[PDB]
Amino acid sequence: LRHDPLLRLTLELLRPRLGRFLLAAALGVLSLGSALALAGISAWLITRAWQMPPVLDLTVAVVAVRALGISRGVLGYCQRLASHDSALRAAANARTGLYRKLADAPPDEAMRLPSGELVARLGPAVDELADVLVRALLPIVVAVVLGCAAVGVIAVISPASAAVLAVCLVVAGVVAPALAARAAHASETVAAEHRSQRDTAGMLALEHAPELRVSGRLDSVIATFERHHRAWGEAADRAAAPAAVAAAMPTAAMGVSVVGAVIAGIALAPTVAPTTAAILMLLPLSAFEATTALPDAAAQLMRSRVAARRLLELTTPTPLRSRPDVATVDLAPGDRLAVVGPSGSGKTTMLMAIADRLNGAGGETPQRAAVFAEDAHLFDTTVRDNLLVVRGDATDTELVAALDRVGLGEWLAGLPDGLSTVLVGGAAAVSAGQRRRLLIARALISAFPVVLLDQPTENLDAGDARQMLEGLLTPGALFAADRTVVVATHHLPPGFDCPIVRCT
Amino acid sequence: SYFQSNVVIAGCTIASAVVLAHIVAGIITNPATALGGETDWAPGLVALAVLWSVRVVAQWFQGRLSQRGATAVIGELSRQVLSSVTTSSPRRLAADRDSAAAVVTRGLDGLRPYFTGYLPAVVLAGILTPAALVVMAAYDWQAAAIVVIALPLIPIFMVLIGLLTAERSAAALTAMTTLQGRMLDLIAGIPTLRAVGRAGGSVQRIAELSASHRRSTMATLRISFLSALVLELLATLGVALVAVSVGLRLVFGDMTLAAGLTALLLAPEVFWPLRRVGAAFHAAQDGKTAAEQALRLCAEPHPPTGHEVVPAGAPVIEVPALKAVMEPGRVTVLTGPNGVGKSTLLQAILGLQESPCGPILVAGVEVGALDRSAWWGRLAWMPHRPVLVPGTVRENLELLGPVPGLDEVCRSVGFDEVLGELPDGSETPLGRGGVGLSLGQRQRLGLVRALGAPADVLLLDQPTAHLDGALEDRVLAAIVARARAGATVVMVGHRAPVLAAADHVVTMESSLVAP
Ligand SMILES: Nc1ncnc2c1ncn2[C@@H]1O[C@H](COP(=O)(O)OP(=O)(O)OP(=O)(O)O)[C@@H](O)[C@H]1O
Ligand SMILES: Nc1ncnc2c1ncn2[C@@H]1O[C@H](COP(=O)(O)OP(=O)(O)OP(=O)(O)O)[C@@H](O)[C@H]1O
Ligand SMILES: [Mg+2]
Ligand SMILES: [Mg+2]
Repeated sequence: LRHDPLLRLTLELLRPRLGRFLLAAALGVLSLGSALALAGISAWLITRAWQMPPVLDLTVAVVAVRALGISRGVLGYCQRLASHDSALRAAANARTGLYRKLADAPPDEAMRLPSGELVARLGPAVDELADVLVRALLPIVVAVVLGCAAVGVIAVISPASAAVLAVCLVVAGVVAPALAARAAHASETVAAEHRSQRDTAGMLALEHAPELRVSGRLDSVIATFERHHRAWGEAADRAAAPAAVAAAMPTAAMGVSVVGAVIAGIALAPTVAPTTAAILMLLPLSAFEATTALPDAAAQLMRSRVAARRLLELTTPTPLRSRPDVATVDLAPGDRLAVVGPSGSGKTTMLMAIADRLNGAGGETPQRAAVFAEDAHLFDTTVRDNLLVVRGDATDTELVAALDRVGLGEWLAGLPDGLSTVLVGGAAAVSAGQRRRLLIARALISAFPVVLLDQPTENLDAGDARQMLEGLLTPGALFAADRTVVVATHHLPPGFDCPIVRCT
Repeated sequence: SYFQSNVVIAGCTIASAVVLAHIVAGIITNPATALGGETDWAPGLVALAVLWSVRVVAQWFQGRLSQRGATAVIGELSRQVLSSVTTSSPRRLAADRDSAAAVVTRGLDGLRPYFTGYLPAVVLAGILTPAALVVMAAYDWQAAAIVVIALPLIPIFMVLIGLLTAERSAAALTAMTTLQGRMLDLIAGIPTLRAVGRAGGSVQRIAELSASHRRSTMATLRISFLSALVLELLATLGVALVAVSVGLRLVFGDMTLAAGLTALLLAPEVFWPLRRVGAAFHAAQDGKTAAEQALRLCAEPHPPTGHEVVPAGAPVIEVPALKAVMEPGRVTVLTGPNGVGKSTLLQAILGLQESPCGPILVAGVEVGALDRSAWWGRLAWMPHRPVLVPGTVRENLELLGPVPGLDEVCRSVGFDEVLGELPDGSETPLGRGGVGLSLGQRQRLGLVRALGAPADVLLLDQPTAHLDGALEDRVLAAIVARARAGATVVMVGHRAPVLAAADHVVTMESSLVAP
């Protein structure tokens, strides 16, 4: 298939390289080399060093076996290193691509999923996708190539028997993955849907513990956590069992085929051609080892198909309703605005519409306007890093001046590390008014020609709110001269100035 | 249990090796004879297959039991961590969360290899290896005495490798917690970064964190695979040593043929379980360190609370430090500068943390001795930002329990005019933190949740935020009516409409604990 959206999704985010895949396949083929060559050079006291005393033959056999073991071990180490490196690279690329997709989408789409779902989809799902890369791609390509080559080779010695051998091998290596996949898919869907509900209620308990404790609803959240953990465990066991039996059946097929091949090889096989013994030890061994490796590959196919489906449904969610259209407002380079109205009229919508009009979509790198929304994020980083999210080239003197002029000089003087205090918890490490003042300082530090503030004097002091609002709307107090300031507020003083764009 | 299944597996392996050795010896000593009755080639294969089937069945049963036990243990550990961390003071919770979250979600899941392939491997190594040595010594004691010389090396190598990987395990765990926490925080702040235009600059730091994590994982993997290769070489050399010995003693005819085959077949059985244990140790190390971190998080003492219960009716709350007495039936407004422990005072009245200013007495009995479970049943608390999880409006209205009288409370607060304007009514989907509703509407949803509830004490931390004058007046009228209904109301507003709406005003000042 080529038109599967899941396939395109895992092709972008999990971008692979052909070189590493080919190298891993070659390493597997070469690891089959020792299996080929255990008896390919010292079948008996004829092939190697013509005829030799028994003790010499024993020493040669022991040293050859040990050397082949060393070679196989080194080759396996190299192959494991390459495969796991490819998996880790793919997982890192998938995580980065997922975050970039989230950041490119409209911001309201990134807030559709809870924190627990985000954790469950940015962890185990990405791990499953990397696992599909490695484990899905290597044994399968190995099995297909080995089976096709072996069937083509054996088509010469006995095409009539070659057809039977091909039929048997295809039947085994189709029924075992079929059983594995049909057992894995249905159970793994339930397991994934339970895992991304166990941690939703279990991160809800962690971020909002005091409110749930006071409301008496934390025991329920923990109970749901336990119940979904139990359901996930049962689903995983149900996934594991039939895949186990379906993978065990190839092993019995391998044993039966090897025994029958040996028995046929003790029937006039050394005569006519002795290399027939080598071919007979090469074909079933490789083909059935690949067949035994196949069921885990099929299980990984199903598991990461589910994971990729979850990732795609995370990337593209259904949109919500659209904010109402608002009247266009003409702005002047230096104007002051006091957009007001009731508590559902659309002042924030008008601020965002004004910003969108001023920015003029993409193609305008110098961003003219920025909206400082009231619910802006306070990160779990230092105070300086929190203030530098707007302008990254601001010296500490400017930061300290802004903090002092927004009323946080005494707060900063009492910080253990000054501008380097970590602010553990984000908005939980400060107080409402202090967080509001920090957001105002963020706005002040900015270099945007137009600054659009959304309820900037909420949760502020009785003696500082009115003065701060008047200074914001004064053309020379906090923002000076060539800066346009638009403020959507609920506490405009009855006696004041500057135009009003009240809504309805 | 582990013992019975492992005994069955070890016995089956030893018997299969001995039977195979005896049949190859019989075929070698009788190349083309013995056919046509007691062939020693037809009836031995059925015994070999039966032993293989029994071993497979025992392995399946052991795996099922191990998986069930691992699931139970992981669930219990996660429950312990959640019950310990979430029931602590908010400052400690904010300090150690995003670290309990990692061990609960992605950390404790690594304990599955510990129970499902490490402990069974250790038990099998402890059972099969001495048994295989004893059987080999019984069949050919020289071979067993010769192999026992390479045995002590492998445990010493394991000791060295564990000593050298214990620290890397913890380093990887810390890197994982840091990456998960920073990624969650960055995703939480996407609207802010997009508003300021610096949205594409966070992808770079996400890339750096992912690259660091990948490098650490690759380092550990490399160490683990090198250790596995060394163990394989050790076991192979130990087997080849006795192979040489028996081959030399067989070429010159000193020993019987069947004993030689038995020794050669039983030699790899001595060393295979040790290789399996060495392979399983590295897999189980991550679960081991995650469990150690989980117990470290859980092992923390919480302040004790008594069993005192306040009498029936609306109580009296007194804070002698600020000379504040909140009488029932009256509204008390707490006001002060931005940062003088007002929300902290509310949370101390609740009992979540210690009092910033002196002791708090509720109806005489101190808060510290009150039964928190029963005390919280007489309270209705509205914090600065009410909890609004993703979902519908109806699901968010029922987040903090049920509301008896939702329609009347919505009419009184003013939330009925919010549900009416929504096209889908109380079924519109909401984003994280209330996305899909405005700030005034989120505040009114929180006020509906808080005001409408069976409670005697009301604690509100600036309830009329993001509300215009008319809505402010309506909400204050509702609060005053609730107070008139015989309840204790403690508002923390510091604005003129809020201040001129209470029968008592407390002007709590600075220099209490923190400014
Ligand atoms: N995605 C959305 N996010 C927020 N509000 C939305 C959204 N879609 C529609 N709306 C609606 O848009 C209308 C105007 O909301 P807006 O936030 O612009 O109002 P506001 O005047 O700022 O109010 P408030 O003072 O309460 O903040 C409201 O009915 C709100 O519910
Ligand atoms: N982890 C923390 N959580 C909360 N407050 C903290 C923390 N660490 C320090 N603080 C400080 O606690 C002090 C008291 O803040 P609190 O929120 O109790 O004040 P407040 O009276 O509610 O003020 P506001 O008007 O800002 O709401 C502040 O100086 C705040 O910065
Ligand atoms: Mg708004
Ligand atoms: Mg506060």
